[PDB]
Amino acid sequence: MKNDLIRPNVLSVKIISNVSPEMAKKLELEPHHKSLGLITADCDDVTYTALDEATKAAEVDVVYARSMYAGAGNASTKLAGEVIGILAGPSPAEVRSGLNATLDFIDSGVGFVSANEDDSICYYAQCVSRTGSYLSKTAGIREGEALAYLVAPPLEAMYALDAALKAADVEMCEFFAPPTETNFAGALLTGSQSACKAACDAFAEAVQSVASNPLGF
Amino acid sequence: MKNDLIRPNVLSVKIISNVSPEMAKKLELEPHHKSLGLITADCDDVTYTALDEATKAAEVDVVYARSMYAGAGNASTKLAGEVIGILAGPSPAEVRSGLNATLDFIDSGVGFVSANEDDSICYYAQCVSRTGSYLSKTAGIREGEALAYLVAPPLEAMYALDAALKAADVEMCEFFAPPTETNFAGALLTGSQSACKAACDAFAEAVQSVASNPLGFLE
Amino acid sequence: MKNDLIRPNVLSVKIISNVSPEMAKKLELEPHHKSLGLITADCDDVTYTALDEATKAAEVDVVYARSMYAGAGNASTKLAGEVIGILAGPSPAEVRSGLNATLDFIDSGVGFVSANEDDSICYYAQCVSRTGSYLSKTAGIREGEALAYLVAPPLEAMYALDAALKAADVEMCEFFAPPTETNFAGALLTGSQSACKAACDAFAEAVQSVASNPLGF
Ligand SMILES: [Cl-]
Ligand code: NA
Repeated sequence: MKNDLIRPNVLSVKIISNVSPEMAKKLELEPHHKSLGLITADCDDVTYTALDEATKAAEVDVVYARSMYAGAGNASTKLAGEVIGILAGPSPAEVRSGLNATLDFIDSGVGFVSANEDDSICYYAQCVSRTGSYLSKTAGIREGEALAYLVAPPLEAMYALDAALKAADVEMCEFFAPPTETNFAGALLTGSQSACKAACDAFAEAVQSVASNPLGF
Repeated sequence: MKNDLIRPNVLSVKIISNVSPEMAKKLELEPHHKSLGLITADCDDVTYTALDEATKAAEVDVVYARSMYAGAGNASTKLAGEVIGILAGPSPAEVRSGLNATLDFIDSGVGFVSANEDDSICYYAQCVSRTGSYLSKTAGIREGEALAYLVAPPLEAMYALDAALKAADVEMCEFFAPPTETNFAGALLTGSQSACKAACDAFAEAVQSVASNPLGFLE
Repeated sequence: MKNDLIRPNVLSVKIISNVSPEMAKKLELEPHHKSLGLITADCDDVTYTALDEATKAAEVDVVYARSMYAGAGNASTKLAGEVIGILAGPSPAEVRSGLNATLDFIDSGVGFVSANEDDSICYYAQCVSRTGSYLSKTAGIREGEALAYLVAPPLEAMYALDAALKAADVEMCEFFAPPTETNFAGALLTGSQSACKAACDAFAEAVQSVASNPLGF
């Protein structure tokens, strides 16, 4: 139903101790990256937010983060979901600490939200109050600054991004042009925490507006 | 069955009367582009043709147009379909005129056509007599020149494209290498108006002949 | 069920005589290749192996080979499957021989292997004892050298590639970074035949270990 949280689910997690040099090379790891933490889940942008959160209190870097074509509902295998993320760290223990923070965040109540009665339209309107090292890098902002992380299906997202930019004192940092691999779209916008919150609220309202009257015209 | 029209459907439409400067920049709007029209539908190449037509009937430009991975039948949300298009214009009235022209074209009888009994093979063989500003730029030809707009699933398309090029005095302007995002293939071909139509007819017949005998010499 | 072969299927085959100059140019055909053989199937990496085998038994080159977004299970038309391949040869006779050799290999008992009861996790761990001209070119090795052709879903593949590289005297030749169009991943590894075999065995065991305990870390 409208405003229901879509629960995100972790599907697989593994640690690699002593990654092989060939893989370190293809993954373009830094010399001090000895261990990898691998994770897949059925919701990509939640997982991206969670990996970024893990970087704040552990010595891990997000070295790989990709979404699957056509999303988790079209996955052909059980563990592919719609995202793969890889953390790299100095040891299996520090990687485990990052993975633990990732899982905790994924289960913290964050998630996409339904915009209508049968949950056939959903969006992500997440106020990242202080970025870690991953989203700060991708958005081009300093670690510790705020983002609105806004995602919705393509038309909803273009419409609602415009609404969010008009409603709030925020800047466009990164545009997820439609389609992403999952056939969504959105952006990372930056500003103060209150401005990012105002952008999240406006984005959510606008997606719901489209959902209620898609063909108004 | 064979030759049945696959009806295209519009799923959502919206106008933005005056776009935020931030979005105007990311969408690379022209300075006089104040307003946007957004549309999604369940058939990408028909929508691209329709948007091109809108640039002829109203003072609008196609500023964004992309297809969705694995097509409308695999859409995970209600309005994603398999295409998003964005028209930009000087005011909401011109954008509204462009969107109306787009919707009119989509319901005009143009569409993909079935090639077999259960409609599991389909193709597009559309002769654009006079391109607007969108398909001309996509093909690299002058606005107003003609196009054969040919799309089919990968093997059918490669076979039928080769057949069309032999059948008519046309040149390949843009190759849609398999897979497109929707797992189709095809091309935009140009030439005189009669040659583009001759190519369309040849493309259609060639797709049909594969569809009628998918394993070729293996029976 | 676990260790079942997943049967691959050919969906469409067609021969062209005297390809158009325009299509010959776009496919970068050799001047004397006047004939094309088109094939589609529902399993991409098996078909890529089969096309490479065809180049050993007939005077054909692989000139096109691509996978479809989201795999055969999500195909929207009857003949798209998840792969298109194109063989080129001097005449329909050579192309016909190559297509027959491709079909015979696809029907030879090669295939992805199931890792669980409902065949919702599967992997490919194929030792190519003697490459043809297609996979040797893709891997950057001399024609006739051996390959381990290793494919699995994204997390399984990264984990199991690391296991394969550690288990045998092999080098990574080509990395299929997740996602491929079909939302798989893997690599081509080379070495001696026994080392490629050792890599395949290690890859298969590692994929199975993830399938048996996906969330244990
Ligand atoms: Cl044939
Ligand atoms: Na599907």
